[PDB]
Amino acid sequence: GVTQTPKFQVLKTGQSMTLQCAQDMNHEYMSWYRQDPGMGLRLIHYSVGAGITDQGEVPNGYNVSRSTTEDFPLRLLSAAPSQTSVYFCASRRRQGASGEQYFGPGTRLTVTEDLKNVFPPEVAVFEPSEAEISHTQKATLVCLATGFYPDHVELSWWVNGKEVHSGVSTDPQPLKEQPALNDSRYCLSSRLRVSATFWQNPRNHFRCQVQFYGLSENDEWTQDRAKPVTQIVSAEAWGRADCGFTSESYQQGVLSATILYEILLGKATLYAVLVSALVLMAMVKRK
Amino acid sequence: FGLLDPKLCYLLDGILFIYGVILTALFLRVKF
Amino acid sequence: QSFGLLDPKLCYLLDGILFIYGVILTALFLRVKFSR
Amino acid sequence: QTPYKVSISGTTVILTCPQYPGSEILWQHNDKNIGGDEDDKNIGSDEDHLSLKEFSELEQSGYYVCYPRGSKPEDANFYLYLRARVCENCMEMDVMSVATIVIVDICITGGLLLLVYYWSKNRK
Amino acid sequence: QTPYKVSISGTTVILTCPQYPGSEILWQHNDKNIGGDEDDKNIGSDEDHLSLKEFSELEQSGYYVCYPRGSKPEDANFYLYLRARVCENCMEMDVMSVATIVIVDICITGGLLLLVYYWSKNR
Amino acid sequence: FKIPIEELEDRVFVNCNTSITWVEGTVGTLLSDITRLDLGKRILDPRGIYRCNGTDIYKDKESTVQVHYRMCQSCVELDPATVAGIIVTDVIATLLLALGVFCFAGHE
Amino acid sequence: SIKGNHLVKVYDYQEDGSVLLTCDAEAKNITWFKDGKMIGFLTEDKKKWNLGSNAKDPRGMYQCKGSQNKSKPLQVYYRMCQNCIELNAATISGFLFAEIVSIFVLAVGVYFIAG
Amino acid sequence: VEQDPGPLSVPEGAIVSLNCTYSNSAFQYFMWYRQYSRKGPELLMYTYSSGNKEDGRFTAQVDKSSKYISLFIRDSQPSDSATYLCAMSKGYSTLTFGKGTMLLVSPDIQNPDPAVYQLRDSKSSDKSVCLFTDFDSQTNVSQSKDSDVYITDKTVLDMRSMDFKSNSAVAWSNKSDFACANAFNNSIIPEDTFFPSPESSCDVKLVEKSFETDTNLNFQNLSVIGFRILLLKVAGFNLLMTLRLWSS
Repeated sequence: GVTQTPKFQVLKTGQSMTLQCAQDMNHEYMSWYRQDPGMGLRLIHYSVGAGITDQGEVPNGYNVSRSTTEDFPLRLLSAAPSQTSVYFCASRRRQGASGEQYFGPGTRLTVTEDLKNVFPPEVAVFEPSEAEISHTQKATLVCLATGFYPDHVELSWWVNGKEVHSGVSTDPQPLKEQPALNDSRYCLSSRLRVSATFWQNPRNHFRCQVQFYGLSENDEWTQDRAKPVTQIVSAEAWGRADCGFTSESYQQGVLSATILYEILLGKATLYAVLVSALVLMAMVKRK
Repeated sequence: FGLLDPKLCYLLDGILFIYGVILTALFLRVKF
Repeated sequence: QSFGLLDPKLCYLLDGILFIYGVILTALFLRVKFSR
Repeated sequence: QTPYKVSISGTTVILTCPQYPGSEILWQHNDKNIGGDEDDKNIGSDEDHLSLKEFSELEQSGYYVCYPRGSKPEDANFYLYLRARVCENCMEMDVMSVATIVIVDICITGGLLLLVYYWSKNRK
Repeated sequence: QTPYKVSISGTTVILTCPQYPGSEILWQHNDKNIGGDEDDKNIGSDEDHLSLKEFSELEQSGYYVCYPRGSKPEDANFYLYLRARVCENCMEMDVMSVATIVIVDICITGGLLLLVYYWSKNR
Repeated sequence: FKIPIEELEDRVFVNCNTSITWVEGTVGTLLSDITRLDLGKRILDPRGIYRCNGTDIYKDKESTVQVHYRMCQSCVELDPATVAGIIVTDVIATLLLALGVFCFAGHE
Repeated sequence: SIKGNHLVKVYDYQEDGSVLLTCDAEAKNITWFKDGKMIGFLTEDKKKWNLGSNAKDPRGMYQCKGSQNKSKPLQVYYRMCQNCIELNAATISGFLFAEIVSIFVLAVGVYFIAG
Repeated sequence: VEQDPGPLSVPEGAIVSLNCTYSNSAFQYFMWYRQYSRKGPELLMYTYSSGNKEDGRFTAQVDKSSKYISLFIRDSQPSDSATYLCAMSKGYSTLTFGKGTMLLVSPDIQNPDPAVYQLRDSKSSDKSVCLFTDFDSQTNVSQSKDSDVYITDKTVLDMRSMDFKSNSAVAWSNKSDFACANAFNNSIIPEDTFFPSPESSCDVKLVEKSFETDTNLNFQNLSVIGFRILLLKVAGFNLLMTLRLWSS
């Protein structure tokens, strides 16, 4: 199909960025669309041949280059705060004979005026309450990833080391903490609803992975806190039945049983040794 | 039937071993 | 609900063994009480 | 080379990085520098020790690495994957510690039964 | 319908495909041919047996299928979904068998002690 | 034609595009919609042979899956040395009771 | 962290207590080393080397080899109790009660033998 | 060139009708893209003549005389809530995309039980959430009055196992005097809205439904049974030897 690289990208104002498209179905000509909330898809450049590049609707500040016939990379020589958009690659075979296109998976950019604004997501996993497990008999874990910037998370639920795609709702658009301001901070939530005879095991393990995409190692940082690189922040929880007879009280019950019965077995064997010694001494002293 | 089962098993072990010792004491106080 | 090889039937088998032994000795004690 | 010493006392884990003598030690947990003087005061650091107080199986498990002061942790030669439960006032059950408990109880009760035995023979 | 034979002994899973007469049989797992490379001692192929030695719950589970040589492999329509645990030196032991073991132990003790009773009565 | 045996949270759901015909084994629960058959939990070892038709594709072929689990939890790890230890200590205890009845009946 | 030759990762949390290891290299025949010696010879379809359950507390050095040199080690460690016993008032009271009733039964027995 | 924006809301299992106006030009082909949230626009239908065409459960119609094109959907699942874009151009190049239309298919829930549950904070951060759920699937959940109380919009989580589509919204805050009775005050609230008592319920027979068993517990229980057999046999030996030493 059509691939493009990177997925997410952060960069300071006034900084170049080369973002690559690739197409192995051997269609001829590609285009770069950008998308903003409120204006729809807008064309930037399109390259009808191996080298024949033409401008689109908004070519203002976009160097393209067409050298091969499977790659058409876009370049941003200088950056602007009005560059925050979602970019897309296109793919067409031959000049309106087959009018279909095939869009790539999306490429995001946010451009800050200063790199003291990036933060890692603070992730918390809120366990359900017994009101649900009595009333509806279903439990809803809620993950909150608060405080990150920019909107570059990919939240995912892992149950016993494997993901779940069944019972997970996630907000498509994050909020802002201050919606009136410009350099705000985002907050994303998620709900895992689970049948409440699965939460009551102390053996199941639920965790909320958040794949933050941010700075890289090749970028300077002179600020006191840790440098917020591309990372994974997650919080875990065992399942917990609070009141009842789970398989940990039973573990300690059987361990105390093994202690008491090894002790009692030692008692009875020593009393057997004592009475056998008394019987042997009495049989010596009768014969 | 499944409230806190091992404690019930072992307390029933307890007050039947005590009654076994009391039965042996009855044999020791009746037979001789 | 999955106990497997974990049931209270097994500890209650052993306690039933102690109960049957106690029943036998109490019955023979009461037959001694009948005997004199 | 030389393994990390994970000394667990009660609900307090003391990690010990045996290498790098004399130099100063920094600790990464899951690529996140801890051991410094942050607001978290349940975690202390020493010349070569890491003292984690009130260990939590979910939070404080995972990878660990000691590395010398001012070097790169990806050039360190040794990683640790700690996953440890802790338990307040919880004495474990070794193969031989329980046998020592049994033999101590055997000796105590044998002494008591010998005292009662010679007491009864003196009443005999 | 005649089911597949699954025989699980320790860490050895033996599968047997009954429905074909055979003499040329092939086994496929998760769209991959398995057995028949003259390597992989753990994976043995027989007349109609498949011997998965050191079976692994996480990596060997899924859809097994027998098919004769000549048949294309996506034409077969009887699939096994196998998932199994493989604790080594670890055997299946249900509760009623343990109850009979304890009662048979009691019967052997009572029988031997009554033998001692009668062979001391004879003195 | 793979009948999709999906494994949810701790259950097993046979999915099909049409109604699942039970043949033998665990009966299970037809869900609130048809074309989905719950088989209970996984640790309670659901086994059986199930058969369904195929619509939208496959030209109305009918196929059969055999669901077989061995979630080994009525199982016990045992060394041969530990089995020998249990048997030998049982034999020693029975011989102690034999000598006990012997020495008690000889000197009543 | 697959550069810097830290090629061994652990995939621990699982349905049972099975600890698994993974190595990132040219996957034809991964050769798994514990402590210096050799323990494993892995081909496709296998990817993950096992260590058994985490009740047995699998510890020690681990490393892998692909077609390149050996990886850096990994000290896998576990204190996953499955024997730890909390000292409640109930367990201590039960231990002391069983001890007292045992020594009283044995005391009456010894006192009636050597009476 | 002119597509009607704004999220339209259709109940589950209902024919949805969308249309794009393009008056006027002479366009060859007409085609419909579907874009989910945070993905790329995926193609659905591609026609070239004036009239009707059907693929799957979708229907693309072209009206060159009426000068608008239309998309019809039957059996509208809740899993088709997406932004629909329409595209046409001339014979050569330069596709023209509309602004796209948000389609929200709220479900039919068939057994509503609206309630506001306090959830239990997990000792890491200072927040505390009040999950409000099941809604009658027609409850407009507005935003908040404060700047410390947050509200998410209603989302439809889709349990595949129990087969139970549910609605949810989560309100978290960093402040005192944030109780769940005073949390969703801004939005309209239906009846019977089960605000729970702070005293717990504690169904014990429902905790027993979740009890697994490892191999370690099986073998330790069998070791306990073996020690009970050995206690019975050695105590039988002890009582026989005491009756022997008291009989003589």
